[PDB]
Amino acid sequence: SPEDFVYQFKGMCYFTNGTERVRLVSRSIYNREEIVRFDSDVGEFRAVTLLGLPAAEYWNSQKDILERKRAAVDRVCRHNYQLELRTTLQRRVEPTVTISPSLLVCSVTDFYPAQIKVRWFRNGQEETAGVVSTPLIRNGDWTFQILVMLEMTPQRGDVYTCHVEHPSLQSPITVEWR
Amino acid sequence: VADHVASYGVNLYQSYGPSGQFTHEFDGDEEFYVDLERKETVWKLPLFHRLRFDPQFALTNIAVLKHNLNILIKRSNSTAATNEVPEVTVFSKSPVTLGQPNTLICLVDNIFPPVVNITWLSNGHSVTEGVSETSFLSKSDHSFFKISYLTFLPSADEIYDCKVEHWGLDEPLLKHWEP
Amino acid sequence: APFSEQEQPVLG
Amino acid sequence: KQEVTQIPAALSVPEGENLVLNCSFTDSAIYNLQWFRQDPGKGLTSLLLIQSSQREQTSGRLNASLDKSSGRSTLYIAASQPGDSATYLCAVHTGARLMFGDGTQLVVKPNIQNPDPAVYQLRDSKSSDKSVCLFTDFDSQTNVSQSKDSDVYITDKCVLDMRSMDFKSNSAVAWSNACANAFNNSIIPE
Amino acid sequence: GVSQTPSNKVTEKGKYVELRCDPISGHTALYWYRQSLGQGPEFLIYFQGTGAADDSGLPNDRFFAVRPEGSVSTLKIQRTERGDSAVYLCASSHGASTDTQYFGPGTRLTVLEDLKNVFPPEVAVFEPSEAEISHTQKATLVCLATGFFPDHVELSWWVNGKEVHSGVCTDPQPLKEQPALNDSRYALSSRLRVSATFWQNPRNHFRCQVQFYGLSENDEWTQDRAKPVTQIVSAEAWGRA
Repeated sequence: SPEDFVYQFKGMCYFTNGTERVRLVSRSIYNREEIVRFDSDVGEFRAVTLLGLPAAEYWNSQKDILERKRAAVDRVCRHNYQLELRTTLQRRVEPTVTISPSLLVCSVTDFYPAQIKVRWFRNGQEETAGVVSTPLIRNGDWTFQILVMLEMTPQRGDVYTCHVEHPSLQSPITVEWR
Repeated sequence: VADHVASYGVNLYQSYGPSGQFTHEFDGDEEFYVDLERKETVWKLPLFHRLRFDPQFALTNIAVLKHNLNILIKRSNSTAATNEVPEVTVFSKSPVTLGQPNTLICLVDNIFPPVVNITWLSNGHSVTEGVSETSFLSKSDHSFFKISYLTFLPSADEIYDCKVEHWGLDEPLLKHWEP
Repeated sequence: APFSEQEQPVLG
Repeated sequence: KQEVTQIPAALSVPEGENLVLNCSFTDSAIYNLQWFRQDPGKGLTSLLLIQSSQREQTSGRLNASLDKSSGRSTLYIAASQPGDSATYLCAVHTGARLMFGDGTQLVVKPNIQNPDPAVYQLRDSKSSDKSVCLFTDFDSQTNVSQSKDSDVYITDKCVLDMRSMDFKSNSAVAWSNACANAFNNSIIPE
Repeated sequence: GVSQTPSNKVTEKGKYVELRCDPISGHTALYWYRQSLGQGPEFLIYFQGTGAADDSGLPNDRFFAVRPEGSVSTLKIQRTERGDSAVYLCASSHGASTDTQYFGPGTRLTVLEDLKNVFPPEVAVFEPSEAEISHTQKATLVCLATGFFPDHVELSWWVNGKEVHSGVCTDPQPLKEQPALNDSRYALSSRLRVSATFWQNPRNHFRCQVQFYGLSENDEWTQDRAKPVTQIVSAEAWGRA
């Protein structure tokens, strides 16, 4: 069990409605403990732990550092979002939906962005109770997957339909299980 | 509250190696990382693009963290990091059909400090081919999670095991997975 | 070229 | 790549003048635009610091513009004094290092209210054999050009100020091995 | 106040040199620059405390810098070269690499191919003409430092033992004796204008000193010429009635 000391720095941008409301929050971290923070809504440095108390005061005494961080919401955040608009924000991969009995599971896999809406239908009618959804799964390679299951009693030839909608789709995908 | 949240600057420096890590993240996904040893920008965007980034920015910014770290170690009476217990989960990228290419995913969650051994074991044997992992991606609680990938051919006779090693574990944890 | 946020030193 | 260029390589101008110095940088992916002034024995002192997201930066008599899409920054100095005569360096920042221009030599010349241009000949205090020509009390407008004869040396014009009464006078020197037309490259019609 | 030592330095094609920089107290970021004639500074190295964060501006393995305590920096240049002649600047910062950097005076390094052309200046002061005395009621003495190589000179006037700063006029840049030659010796002029009644007084003593920066003490010299050490050459004249 060897010892380790960690220091982190997160320059985070929060976008709302394009670049209409952009917020920069720079976080200085010592072993998961945020000590200093520059919030663009605040306009100056603020200590988050007792450690960052002399650091936030020392940084706020410098006029140029105040201006370099106050302009960062445009130099860093807004400039990078315009690059985002020509790459990641235009990335649309289509979900691969699959039905497999066990209880019926619907495997919606490898889709992007995260926004998605799946529904279970029994003989055309949307089945609500007996539906378990898992939280969204990050595959880590710019793809997501979600598992939604329907507890069921299969009698006669009841048709079950997993109905998904995704921004990459102009019409929704429906797969059936007889 | 936001529509998107990017991290244009995930800087890392731990005194262990000493080692560091510079990554840019958008919507919780890694865009690129700078190899601090090789001095290179290694992109992770799943697209084609002509973007550029001088790795000297990462080398300088991380070098400022090393300076600030040695000072905060003295001001904290050498308060070190706490070894958290990692959480591992092995699953498949796509639904498993036998004989057709697929990818195994090993997700180690809640990692701190960022030092880990992630190795795949096929029937109790170290796997070297077709394996790749990500960088330490940042969590909101200022911890980390990592993801390893193993492209394979799912058949009814090969059992797999993701082996993870961390200081928060008093025993090398093995995670099982069967087709 | 994307831009990134900078860190500043603390008092030694 | 990145190369900063400054257009007025040399600028000699009277007092109280409004003048213009501009910068020129190729690539626009910059973190900073900074103006300095360099003085011989003291090095550079900062004048301005424009952020990437700014077009204007006003401070005192100095006024700088910033068009980063066109790779140009312009410095406007109002009511120029002889005191701000220096080489003005324009520096751009590429996030990693500071990329400096080649500079602009500025010389703001004091005003001579009552000139009296004449040429005098001096003698050597050591041995009355080697002599020197003097040219004093002329306009700051006057440009002293070195001799086309490579065996006769003509110095540039400096300015000295005398005690208390605020009386300055330009001065140039020519020597060889007579002071009739020693400054052959200076004829009364300037 | 960031200071650098020495002010001037003159060596030959193969000797070892060091440059010292004292940063501003409290600045943990230190920079080294290098400026040649008619050009702007070039980035060389950048220390963030005791360790170098950026050394991509360093042009050779012959160049090394060290800041062992987080303050005073030493720039070491071994096996020096003619192309290493420049004015090396130093800077300090309270913030990051993008914040304001406070620069020092600089060290004028001139690396020669051979110390055989190092010649100290000969100086002479010229008494004012009665023409300008009778005309303008003023008296302009002229100092003349000629035949020196290299370019490192500093001229100052002295009246009755005190250094005068009023009524003084020195050239910005010296001249080449023969502009074609590269090892051309140099010439520097200077003017001292006083009043006639002050010059027409034998009690007054005028002295022109030029400070030449030449060879060191360890530099031994095997030649018929006297060793051109860093020295002062003076010229003097008395008032005359």
